[PDB]
Amino acid sequence: DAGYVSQVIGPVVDVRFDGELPSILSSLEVEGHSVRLVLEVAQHMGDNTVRCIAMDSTDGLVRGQKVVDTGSPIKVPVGRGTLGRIMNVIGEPVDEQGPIDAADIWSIHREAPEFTEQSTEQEILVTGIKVVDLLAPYQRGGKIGLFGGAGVGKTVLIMELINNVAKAHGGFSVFAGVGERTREGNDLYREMIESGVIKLGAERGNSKCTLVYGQMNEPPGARARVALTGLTVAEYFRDIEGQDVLLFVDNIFRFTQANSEVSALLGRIPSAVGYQPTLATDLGGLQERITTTTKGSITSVQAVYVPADDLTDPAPATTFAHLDATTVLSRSIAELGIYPAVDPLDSTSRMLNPNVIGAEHYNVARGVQKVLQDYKNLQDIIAILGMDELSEEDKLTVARARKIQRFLSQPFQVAEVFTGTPGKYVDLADTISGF
Amino acid sequence: ILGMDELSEEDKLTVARARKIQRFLSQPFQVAEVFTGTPGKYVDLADTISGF
Amino acid sequence: ADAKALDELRKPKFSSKYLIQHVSQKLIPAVKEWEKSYQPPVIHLGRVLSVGDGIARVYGLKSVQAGELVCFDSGVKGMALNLQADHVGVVVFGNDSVIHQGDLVYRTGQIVNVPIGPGTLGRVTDGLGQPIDGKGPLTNVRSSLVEVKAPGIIARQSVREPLFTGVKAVDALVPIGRGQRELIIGDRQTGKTAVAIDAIIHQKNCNEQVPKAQRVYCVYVAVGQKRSTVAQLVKLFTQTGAMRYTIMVSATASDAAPLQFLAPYSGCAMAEYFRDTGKHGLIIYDDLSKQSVAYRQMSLLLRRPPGREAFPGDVFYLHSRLLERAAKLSKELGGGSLTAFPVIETQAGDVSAYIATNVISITDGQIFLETELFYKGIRPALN
Amino acid sequence: KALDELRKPKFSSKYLIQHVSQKLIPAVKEWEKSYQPPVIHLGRVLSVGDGIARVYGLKSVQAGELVCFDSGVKGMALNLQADHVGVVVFGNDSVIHQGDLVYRTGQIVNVPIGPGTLGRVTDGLGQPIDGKGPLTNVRSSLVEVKAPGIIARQSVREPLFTGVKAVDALVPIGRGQRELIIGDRQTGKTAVAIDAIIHQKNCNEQVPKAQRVYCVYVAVGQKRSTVAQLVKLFTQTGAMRYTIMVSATASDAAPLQFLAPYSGCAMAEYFRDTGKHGLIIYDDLSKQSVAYRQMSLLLRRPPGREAFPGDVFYLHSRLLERAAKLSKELGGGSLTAFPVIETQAGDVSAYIATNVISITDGQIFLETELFYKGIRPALNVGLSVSRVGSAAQFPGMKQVAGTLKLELAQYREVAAFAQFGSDLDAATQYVLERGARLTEMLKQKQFAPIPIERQTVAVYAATKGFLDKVRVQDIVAAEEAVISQVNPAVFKILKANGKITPALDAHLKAELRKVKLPGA
Amino acid sequence: LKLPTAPLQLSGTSAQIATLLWQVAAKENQLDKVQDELYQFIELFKQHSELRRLATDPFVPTLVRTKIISSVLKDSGASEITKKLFEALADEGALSALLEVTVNYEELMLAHKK
Amino acid sequence: SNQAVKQRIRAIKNI
Ligand SMILES: Nc1ncnc2c1ncn2[C@@H]1O[C@H](COP(=O)(O)OP(=O)(O)OP(=O)(O)O)[C@@H](O)[C@H]1O
Ligand SMILES: Nc1ncnc2c1ncn2[C@@H]1O[C@H](COP(=O)(O)OP(=O)(O)OP(=O)(O)O)[C@@H](O)[C@H]1O
Ligand SMILES: Nc1ncnc2c1ncn2[C@@H]1O[C@H](COP(=O)(O)OP(=O)(O)O)[C@@H](O)[C@H]1O
Ligand SMILES: [Mg+2]
Ligand SMILES: [Mg+2]
Ligand SMILES: [Mg+2]
Repeated sequence: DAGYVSQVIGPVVDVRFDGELPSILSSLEVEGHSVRLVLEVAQHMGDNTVRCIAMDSTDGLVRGQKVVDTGSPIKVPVGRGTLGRIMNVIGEPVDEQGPIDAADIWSIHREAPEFTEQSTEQEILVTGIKVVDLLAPYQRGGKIGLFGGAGVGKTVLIMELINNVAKAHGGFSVFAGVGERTREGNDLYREMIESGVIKLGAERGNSKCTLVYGQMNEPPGARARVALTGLTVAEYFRDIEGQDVLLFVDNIFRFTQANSEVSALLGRIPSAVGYQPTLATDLGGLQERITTTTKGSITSVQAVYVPADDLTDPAPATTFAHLDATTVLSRSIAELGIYPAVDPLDSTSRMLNPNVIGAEHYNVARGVQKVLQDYKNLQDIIAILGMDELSEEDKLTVARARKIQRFLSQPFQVAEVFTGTPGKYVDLADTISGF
Repeated sequence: ILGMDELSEEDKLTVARARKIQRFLSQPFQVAEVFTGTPGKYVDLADTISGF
Repeated sequence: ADAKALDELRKPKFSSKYLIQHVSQKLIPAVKEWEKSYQPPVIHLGRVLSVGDGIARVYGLKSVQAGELVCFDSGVKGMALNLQADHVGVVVFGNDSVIHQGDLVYRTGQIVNVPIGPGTLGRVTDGLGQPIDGKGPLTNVRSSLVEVKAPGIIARQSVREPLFTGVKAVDALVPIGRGQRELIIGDRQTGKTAVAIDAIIHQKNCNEQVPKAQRVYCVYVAVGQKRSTVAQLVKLFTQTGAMRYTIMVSATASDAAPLQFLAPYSGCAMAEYFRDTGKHGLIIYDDLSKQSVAYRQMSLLLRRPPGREAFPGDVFYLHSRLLERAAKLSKELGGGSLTAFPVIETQAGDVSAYIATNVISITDGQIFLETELFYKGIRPALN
Repeated sequence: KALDELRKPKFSSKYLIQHVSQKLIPAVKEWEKSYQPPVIHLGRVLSVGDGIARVYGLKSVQAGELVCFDSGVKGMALNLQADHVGVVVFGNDSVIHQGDLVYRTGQIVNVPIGPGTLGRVTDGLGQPIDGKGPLTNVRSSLVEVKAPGIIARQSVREPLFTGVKAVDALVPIGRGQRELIIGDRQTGKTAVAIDAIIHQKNCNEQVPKAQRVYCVYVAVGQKRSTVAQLVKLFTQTGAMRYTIMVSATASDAAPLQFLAPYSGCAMAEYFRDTGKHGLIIYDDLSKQSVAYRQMSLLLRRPPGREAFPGDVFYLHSRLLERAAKLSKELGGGSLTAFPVIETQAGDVSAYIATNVISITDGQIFLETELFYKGIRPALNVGLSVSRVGSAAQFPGMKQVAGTLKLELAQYREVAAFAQFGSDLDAATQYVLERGARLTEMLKQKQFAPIPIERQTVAVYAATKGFLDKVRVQDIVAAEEAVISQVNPAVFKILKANGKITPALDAHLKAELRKVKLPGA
Repeated sequence: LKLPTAPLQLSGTSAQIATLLWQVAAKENQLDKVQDELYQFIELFKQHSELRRLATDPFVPTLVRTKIISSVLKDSGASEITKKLFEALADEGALSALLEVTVNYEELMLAHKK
Repeated sequence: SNQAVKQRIRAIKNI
């Protein structure tokens, strides 16, 4: 009934099943291991042998170690009983508050809903950030991307998003920390303890967010599926209990990176710049489950790492197509000290049509984009002359765009711990009139 | 692109001094005199420290 | 071990028989005692040798044609791409998580078919012709191949008739003929989909003003997009009323990569019904540069030898045999036409890239959409 | 023909002859008298070469288990294939023959940790190479431990002082974070790391025993002469009594340069796990990645970008995430990591450089075009960030440091116009001169780290405009004259009081008036 | 140990078994006994189809492929070499390597027979 | 590095 380990190459284990092989994406428990080792079946090799990826470190696996089949994929606890907990990739508690209560134990792998259960309701989400509320307005129910390199302000932007919309929201929310630092995962956990979003002890049921953590130390089998774990925890709230959820994914780049780290050991010959051949298909199979259906809604905020500020790299370039609103951050505006470092001539939305926000918001946003593009087209002259030969025609455009550049910046409440300035919440009519 | 007629006095001083110390790093070698003609120069450490 | 010493073993050279006549009367009960740990050996059927990442290797299937729909016993379709001496490398139209080592594969006798005709007009099918819009099966329609040959030199005539995009910059500066391949190339978020939508909406607005044979029937092939984006597109093409004339073949990002590969061929095979029968067609392959990545995925998992940017050698052949189907037929062939608008996304304006070089070599002219003019107020950003 | 199905032998293995030899050889009637070599805890070498041994047998070996060859040289069972085991070799492979016996040890790779490693210079496996005897007061811990999770950590509040002015003011470092030192060759990376270790020796005598930071220097891939210069320097300064020196050098085998930072991190985790604080410096983490690339390419693992394997992100991430500030229920200890990365002509778009930039918290990005402009330590201020911010900056240094950042930010955006000396503005020339004095302020000699109180006094000297009369060519002497001509009674109370108190800002407003300056 | 030297050297991985089969038969002086049994096996694969299914069909389990050959060769007066040869090939599925492990045995046999 | 040259080309091209 069991199979046995035949081959261990890093995070990729080949398990040889004497008859009745497990299905692909099925989960397998290694009996005899010290820690709970879980392998997910990646492919069938053809000689009564599946090739798996491991959800923990394989240091200590013996060939011939028995492996039991679970007959299903990785099943995680979902429901109200996870609200206010920290979950593993395989649904184990890592918050040391005891076991997790269970409405059900849902498997982490599904299909995107169908084409028929799509809700075509483009409706705005007000954030409290002037450049977000102005030039790239967010959708309630649609996927949001925070593109940037390392150190430009993605996690601080997603923290201001968390305390701006997930603080005051009707339904629950899920923070899926996919392959990020353990330090900032702890800082977010403690900040959500201290502001009451996660309550400990017997007030646990009134908490309104579930943490799922798959951080950088964990081997890429775990980092590749902790996003699907967090998405399953959100999908229980969207489908069964029928409500509006938010799915804050921190660095969805690490999901594709985690697939790329194991893909060469899966027998796949390498694609372009360092990634797997099935990059776009894995990214689409994850991303297409995050939709507002006829049942509920999942308003996802996806941080995306952009390697060395190169948006032409395919792992940030493919995930521009699965989004409704992109908030591209830049090192160049961060060199000016302006925060949030959102590029106003690269951040788009489908909510920037005049049929969804009105002509006053669309025309103010397009006027801001026009004066900023005029300024970027005059910087090549004013870096060699210095604003003396434009003769008060295109000089006022520079002295209005240089004011709009400063006024797009905004102090964040989550950045008061860094810099001694209080945080702001700018209402939508207020920033529209001010711009 | 703009030539030396664009720099300030403090910059067109260091252009001249740096072009001078570029040439002063050159030295005729004793083993290169077979194809250059100029005899070789052993330059002492005190000589080059004082000269620069 | 060599060959000359190995064919001489077919002639029997034993000349002693104290093993043959002992085990020949022992073999058949010894093989009958494990008769239930067997699978019956397949010749014309196929048993899945090994499956993984959307690729099944299939032992057997002795008489499959190359490019033929095979059908796994779990109901999942397949396509025998490369036939090898020991196995068949089939690509799986759908999730390979239902396929196991040992499942039976049955060939269907058919190279890949999509339903073409008047009954597919106004529907939203996926990349195989199966409708996803949820309004019943395809009636008033017939099967046809996705891989028909392009019409030759002598079957075409000169592109003398204009196809009005309804866009001022495209109609004045870079005008389109009624059988022309015109690439819409640009960055992301520069309005390529918008130019294609404007073409389709204007074709609808002019179908109510032309006498039934100057009518243009559109096809929007959405390869690798979101499902919600395609739902917005169906919402807009129904609120304009364009869906009396447009077909949508949509293989989205969650569909398996052979479906995203085969969706431009399915859309063009449905659009060639109007070209073959005297009407006029219009097709927009939206993100042909995602069909390219799906084809690269299937070719790298089938261990085809990669070229530059890991695309296989036949990636120019891939887009060229699709785009040369957009013709203007001669009057002996009905005089119909089909004009294509492939959409290629560049990255930071890098038009020197490999797939962009391919489709620029194939098509009859670009519509560049620069991201600098798109924020300089100029929308459409026609460079 | 019915014989053509068996024409080409379909071979499912490469070492088939070593299995048919296991059954044909005991078929000799002479040779059943226990005449069979065993395979459970022993293994024959199949093929040696380039520091890899393919070993037949070892049916009970674990992945990553330390095995031993009968020649004496150890190894690590890394690939566990269906028939053989790929054993990387912890020494020279020249002493390992085809057919030698490999003994498994039952152990994953171990290092001696404890207080007995302080003062000693070890290699990448813990053997001391200094020649003062073996390691005595140590116990053997694992080298590949799991990094501590979300509950095991806490926030980084307390600061770690480097003694370098451009990184205690602009890029401040807290006990528990990981700060990358990235630059080109010969720019200041080993110099900044050495100044950090020497300043930890300077701070360890003025604090109680719960605040002492015991450094660990990991030198991967350098010469032994460089390590001898550094051990001579850490003995001359006196910092050896707090420092462990782990040196897998360039002649050492590629698995030793691979496993040296895990060795040094496991040695530093002893001080982290016992409530004390550590400072691990993985010098040239890029050379660890090069050694791992060699070790994986010779194991026939498929290469990727720059021929690096897939798991080279995991290689550095599972090492750097072991630098944590532990919670109060685990002793509250910390570990600060300083990975050093060498880039090629300032290219941070390289593979390993992007990996360890995305892994770590900050980066101290040093440039060779500012190194030769006299600005040494060559910190590119515009790109050097620290993502703990001012949470673990010294208050008092924090009170001038944000303005220091702001004024250098203004000086950087007023630059690339200073070729127009005729352009007399007086609205830009003040900040163009003030930024020059601030740039001249953050210059520092190497091997002499200044304490934090003298640093914040000397930045309070320049952010207020007390040095505005002084010419830009002698502020490096003006700062020494300011530090040596103010009272030695203020630094004692700014070290204790922890911020510029209002009973100190008006005292030392006026104490910086009775100092005389080299500038007129 | 001490195995007698082959009269000629040959190639790899199929002529290595035939060099091993000769070296283990010359220690027992059954050289024409096990050469004749290999010739019987080549005709045996032409006689049956259910025995050439144990060399080519990739879906037979390793337990089935090793229990048929054991139960077929538990008797019949076959040598202890050749019974340990066919069990050692059927474990690895190298029964299709018989057709050229017998060929390199003849060229080894026509060398000390000169 | 390869992005420096293509941007520097546009810099010199507008100069
Ligand atoms: N001519 C136009 N006038 C005003 N707005 C436009 C115009 N064209 C496009 N837009 C706006 O720009 C946004 C992007 O347009 P579109 O979706 O056509 O680009 P795209 O090339 O499909 O980008 P991607 O391929 O990344 O989705 C849309 O939200 C649309 O509202
Ligand atoms: N702040 C400084 N002041 C004066 N000299 C310095 C300073 N920093 C570095 N140097 C000198 O510059 C040289 C730089 O060597 P460094 O220690 O930077 O090597 P590295 O860049 O860390 O690595 P590598 O040895 O590969 O170059 C050394 O000779 C050092 O003495
Ligand atoms: N609103 C803000 N105010 C001040 N600093 C900010 C702000 N947003 C980002 N930053 C700075 O940007 C840096 C990167 O922050 P973070 O988002 O954690 O990194 P990443 O963008 O790589 O995830 C931090 O050091 C922080 O100081
Ligand atoms: Mg982050
Ligand atoms: Mg598009
Ligand atoms: Mg150095």
